[PDB]
Amino acid sequence: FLSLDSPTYVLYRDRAEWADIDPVPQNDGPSPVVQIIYSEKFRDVYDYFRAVLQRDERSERAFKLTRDAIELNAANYTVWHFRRVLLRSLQKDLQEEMNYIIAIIEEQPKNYQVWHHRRVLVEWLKDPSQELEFIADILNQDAKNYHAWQHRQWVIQEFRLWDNELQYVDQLLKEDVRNNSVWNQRHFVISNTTGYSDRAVLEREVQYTLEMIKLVPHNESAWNYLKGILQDRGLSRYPNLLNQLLDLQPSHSSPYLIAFLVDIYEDMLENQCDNKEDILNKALELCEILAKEKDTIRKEYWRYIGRSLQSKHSRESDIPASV
Amino acid sequence: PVWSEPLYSLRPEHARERLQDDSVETVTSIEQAKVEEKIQEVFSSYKFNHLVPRLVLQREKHFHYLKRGLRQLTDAYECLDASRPWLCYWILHSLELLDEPIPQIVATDVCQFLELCQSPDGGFGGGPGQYPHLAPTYAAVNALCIIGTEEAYNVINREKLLQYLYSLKQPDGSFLMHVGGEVDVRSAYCAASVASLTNIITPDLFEGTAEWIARCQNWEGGIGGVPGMEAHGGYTFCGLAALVILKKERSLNLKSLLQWVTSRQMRFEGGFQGRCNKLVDGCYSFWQAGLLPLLHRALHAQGDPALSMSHWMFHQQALQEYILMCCQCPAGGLLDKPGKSRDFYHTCYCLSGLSIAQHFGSGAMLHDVVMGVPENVLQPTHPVYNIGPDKVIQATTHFLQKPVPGF
Ligand SMILES: CC(C)=CCC/C(C)=C/CC/C(C)=C/COP(=O)(O)OP(=O)(O)O
Ligand SMILES: [Zn+2]
Repeated sequence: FLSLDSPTYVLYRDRAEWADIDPVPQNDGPSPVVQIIYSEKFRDVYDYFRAVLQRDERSERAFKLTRDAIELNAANYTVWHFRRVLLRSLQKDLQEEMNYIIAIIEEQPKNYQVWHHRRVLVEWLKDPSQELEFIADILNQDAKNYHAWQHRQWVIQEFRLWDNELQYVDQLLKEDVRNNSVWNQRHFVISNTTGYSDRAVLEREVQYTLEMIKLVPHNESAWNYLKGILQDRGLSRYPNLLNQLLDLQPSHSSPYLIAFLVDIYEDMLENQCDNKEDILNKALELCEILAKEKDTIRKEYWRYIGRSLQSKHSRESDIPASV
Repeated sequence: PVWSEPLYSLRPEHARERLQDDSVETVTSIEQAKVEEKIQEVFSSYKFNHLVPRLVLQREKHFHYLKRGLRQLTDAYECLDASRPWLCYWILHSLELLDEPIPQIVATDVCQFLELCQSPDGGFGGGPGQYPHLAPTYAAVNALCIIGTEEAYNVINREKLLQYLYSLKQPDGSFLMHVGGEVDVRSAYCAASVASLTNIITPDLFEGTAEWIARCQNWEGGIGGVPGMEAHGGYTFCGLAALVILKKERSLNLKSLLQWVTSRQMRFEGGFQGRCNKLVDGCYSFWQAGLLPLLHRALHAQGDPALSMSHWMFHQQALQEYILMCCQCPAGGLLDKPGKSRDFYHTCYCLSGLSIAQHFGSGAMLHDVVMGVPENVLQPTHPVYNIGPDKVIQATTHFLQKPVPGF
């Protein structure tokens, strides 16, 4: 009945329906550490929650009490556990509970317990019909919310709702092409449907990716995605790629383009290829430009790559010491 | 020469490291531009005010903040009422990094308090009478080990701890966070951290666990919370660190992981982000940057000849610069970024990060970089447990004298 933020809110120790129960004070010990000076409202609710929990009172009034305990601290997993016990024991309408969790997630979307609670409900009801649309709304206010994407993946995987997700991905990439969560969702959808071995699909993706790089050269997400889908089979396996990236050298240069070229040469030198020394020099040169000019923040990484490539791909590498 | 600026973030060239949005504006570029502007003001604040830049870690200010919070917290920490052992750990570890003695009066109170948090069924709760959970169990154990006394060690009920870990183990190798709770890679690391320290690892406890963690590595090189999810620093640390513990680091593509972590250091701010295309945050000074000592030790185990013998594979200077200039609260405690308010979580991991960027350790090779005044130097920390390296050795040695529960 009575809300926590209500002007006529009364403490539980001043409530009649609650006079039979003695509250249980927190057992903090003789002299406590990290002791929190709780407010009046907080301690009152939790003193009464400690009581119903202690007595394992599975009552309607206790169910209403968990709502307040949660509102005071949504991160209290014990209270969420007891509330789920209550949901089953009291045979509560779970669609009502879904309406409740929808509300709570809206206000505290970055909380672990609230998302797991929703999962459990969907699991109990075997009903995903509200899920994609609810998640989309959270993603409308924070498009990168980790728990929201995680829930969306779980729902889509369990209930096989793959049909429309790629389209959803395209809309959000439209809206913000720098959204790395959406580039991850794209890899999630594709690799669980068609996969990346279908040469037509791998074709469509790379054209799309280079196209986005053309538009936003300095967007790291597109570069990482391009690397992510081609490196499995080996980058040197795609000889046209190296040249087409060198086409954007003057007009669409970036520290990420230079890094990619190093990765292509890197795989080239692993799969013995043409000019197994001219390609090395090209790479060490670009490594030094990165470590000293274009990407100095990673100087320790870029001087490591050069020292790894010289450690195995110099002309003197497999040549014995006495020679 | 005398025109030369000793601080990497103040150098003229550094100005070219600002974001290039390519005239295409999105929510990501706008938000990153805002932080960059806020960080710029902090950097060129010395030129404007016409003063000589000096980098001081406010040791005494932080100490007072910590000394107090260890005893009493305002109602602002009501949202952490289910994370009280974390509060112990964050504070105790922060004190340890600043090198402050822990009075045996405090040590015994922390002990007694954590004992009240410990479940009869094993593990620790977020506070007295709360159900056991793997996050505060990791926090409790870590805290008790920092204290390192016989009293502290004996608090832990090893039989029940192991029973508890088992009751959370899933068929696919993962663990629940608590009974009826969620699953992600944090549980793996928490389970592994406490099990290895207290010497309770049975042959089958982590069966399939390393493979499940390996499934968490994605196309980015990094590790996500569960298989299929975006790579994230905190999860990546948990996974890698868990794998180092199980001695299964090699299950991962360490090459792509290294590329991913080193790309998480911001070219302008010098601090780290949690994931690609998001904002810098001082607490990632540990989760992200702390991966490099792990990767360094893993690659060295393979016999990687190219590894540096003096530096970690990130800009150690620039990370220290970011923390000291941008993450310090004048009143004490540390923070996410300028504009944010201090908390004990960011105090813990900014200083853990700073310690990491200050100390290099690879067997017999030991090199330091202590930016600003030399009193900024902190105690080193173990890259796996994030407690003092001496406390890790001290604790493992103690618990190895105990048999693994069940002979
Ligand atoms: C031992 C242990 C418990 C480790 C976990 C460490 C850790 C940092 C986990 C990250 C949790 C999370 C969902 C962050 C995303 O929040 P956000 O989107 O508000 O932050 P972000 O934008 O920097 O990803
Ligand atoms: Zn943070």
